Amino acid sequence: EVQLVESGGGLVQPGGSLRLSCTASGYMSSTYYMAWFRQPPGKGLEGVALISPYGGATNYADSVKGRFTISRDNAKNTLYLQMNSLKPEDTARYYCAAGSTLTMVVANYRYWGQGTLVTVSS
Amino acid sequence: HKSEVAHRFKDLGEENFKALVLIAFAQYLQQCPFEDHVKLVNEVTEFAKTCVADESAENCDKSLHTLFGDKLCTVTLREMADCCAKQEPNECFLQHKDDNNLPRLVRPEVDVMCTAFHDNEETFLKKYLYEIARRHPYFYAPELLFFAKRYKAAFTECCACLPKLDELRDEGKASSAKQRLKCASLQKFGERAFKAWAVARLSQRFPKAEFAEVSKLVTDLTKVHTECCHGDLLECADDRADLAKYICENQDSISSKLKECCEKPLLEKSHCIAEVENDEMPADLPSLAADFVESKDVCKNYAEAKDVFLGMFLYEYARRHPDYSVVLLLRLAKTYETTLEKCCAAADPHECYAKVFDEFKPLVEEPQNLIKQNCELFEQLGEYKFQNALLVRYTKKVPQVSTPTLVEVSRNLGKVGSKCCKHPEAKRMPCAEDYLSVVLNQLCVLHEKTPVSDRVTKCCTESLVNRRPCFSALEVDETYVPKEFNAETFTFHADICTLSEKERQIKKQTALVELVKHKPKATKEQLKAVMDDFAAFVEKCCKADDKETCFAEEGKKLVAASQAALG
Repeated sequence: EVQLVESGGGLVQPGGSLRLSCTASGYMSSTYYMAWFRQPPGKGLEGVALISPYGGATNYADSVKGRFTISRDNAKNTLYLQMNSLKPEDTARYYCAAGSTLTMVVANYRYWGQGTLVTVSS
Repeated sequence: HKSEVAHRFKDLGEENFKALVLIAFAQYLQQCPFEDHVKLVNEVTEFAKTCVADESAENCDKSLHTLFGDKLCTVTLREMADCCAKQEPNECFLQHKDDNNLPRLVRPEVDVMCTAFHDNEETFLKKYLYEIARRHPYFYAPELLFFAKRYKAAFTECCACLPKLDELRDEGKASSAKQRLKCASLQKFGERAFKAWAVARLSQRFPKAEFAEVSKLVTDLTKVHTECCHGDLLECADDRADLAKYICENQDSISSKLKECCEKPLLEKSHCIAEVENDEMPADLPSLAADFVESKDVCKNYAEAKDVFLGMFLYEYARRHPDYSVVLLLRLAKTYETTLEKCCAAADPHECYAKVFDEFKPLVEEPQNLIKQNCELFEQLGEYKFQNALLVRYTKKVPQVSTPTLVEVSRNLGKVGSKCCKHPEAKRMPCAEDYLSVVLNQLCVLHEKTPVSDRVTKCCTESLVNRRPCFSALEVDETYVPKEFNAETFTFHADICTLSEKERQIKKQTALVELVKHKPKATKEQLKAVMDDFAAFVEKCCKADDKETCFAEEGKKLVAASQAALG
């Protein structure tokens, strides 16, 4: 099956950093358009960052532009999310998604992760 | 599964197996009575049952090519025999099958066909399978099993009315020619080129699906066609039936178009999926350039897998461009691969790759402007007159070719015009590709049977992608010695006014050809002058009171004058 696995998440000082990783398993894992989605407490999913199969195209939510970067190894089969200048705002469960498009819609991604939690507070 | 026969008998079911087995026998032993094939199939069937009952029971273990190979060798070949000594442990059986030698089926009168279909039905349908297969030995078995259902259907409703039986024959001729091109194409160009073809095809049909879902399909689709070309032929029906099965279950990650198709019975569903309409192409795709041209990672990305990267580049172009022909997409991919190879061992490789779309442009506009020029011309002239403008084109290009052949191409081609210029600009290049490929397929098979120009041959066995362009490349033949004047071939009679439109045209076109051969110099304005003077000659003499004296008399006045316009 096409498994996704996330990690890197925890507690972190406002102003600090975290680098999430998603490892991808299954046929043609490298090929898919891949995304980060976050779910802030008591809300729905929302797109943080998106990345094309070879990383030549990236979208970001405005919330995080200038602070976050999205990268993929491909050989590794691992997707990254480098988080900087964290704010308590950003305290959400984070999730990995794989699909066919560079779109920010929950319905259009076929495969999802279990989700790693990121808390930001001092 | 020890017993293959029983693995197939179980999955396919008895009716399908018998039909499939009959097709295989019919395809191999073409000139061979219905009553023979029937006998062999009954001996196999009965033997398959004994393997369903007991895998242990003997010769169940033996391979189908052996088992089927065994029964073909049962049955003297005065009428290819040497392979039969031993079932090959086929490549002798195939390439030992002619594409072109049997009397064209003459339909029995409709009341007689109806009585028989009611009276036996099973024999009447079996005979169909039998006749189309011997006549057409490269037809996909699965589609055939369905054409027969669409036979049995016509007769049950019709028995006013069977123009539809004539249409079924026309579709069969096509779905025949295409399978032979596909089988040949895999054998000459390998499984790789075919996998690429299939990518392009399916990613146009399903731009929504993921590149991993396409890729999976392409592997299964290539398996089926590799078997149906090998000809074991029960596996394909089995394996194609497993594709439809699969696709039905995974519509949602493939196409929103498959709903209506995946409710239909097992035989019909498979045909529908292959004819099913392309899905709405997705929103929020990046530009093609950003992964493939803009990235400074191409070479490294291409290197980790060359084939997946190329396959992805093709899939992306295809979802983006349903309008583009599958052959254009393949040429563009070839160009990209070529570029990457020269560019990757280069200083500043990104600078060499960067200007790569500058190369795709000429390849995309060649066919498009070509399509337009010809759709414009079709739209002013209409079917017949357009046919005529093509007869002058192609006989100027390859005069050495035989007139009845020239008048068969140009009429088919003008019929393509009327089947593709009907469609909006979007769907022309796919539709054109579709129809033209049969016509260049049959044309190049004939040229080898009876070759007349070297240039045609080169085009007839360059890369499949190269050939429509290669024929388009052909210029006017400027070494051709004008054929001799001949009076009887420029002499007309009373009969043409009575004849049917069809007959008339071919007669008038056959003349046109022979005119160009005799005067290949004359400009299209000089030759408009003659076909105008001819038009006037025919309508006058058709109203005249003594037709024949008018034809005879005016004929000499016309010809006298027209040669006077050699100069």
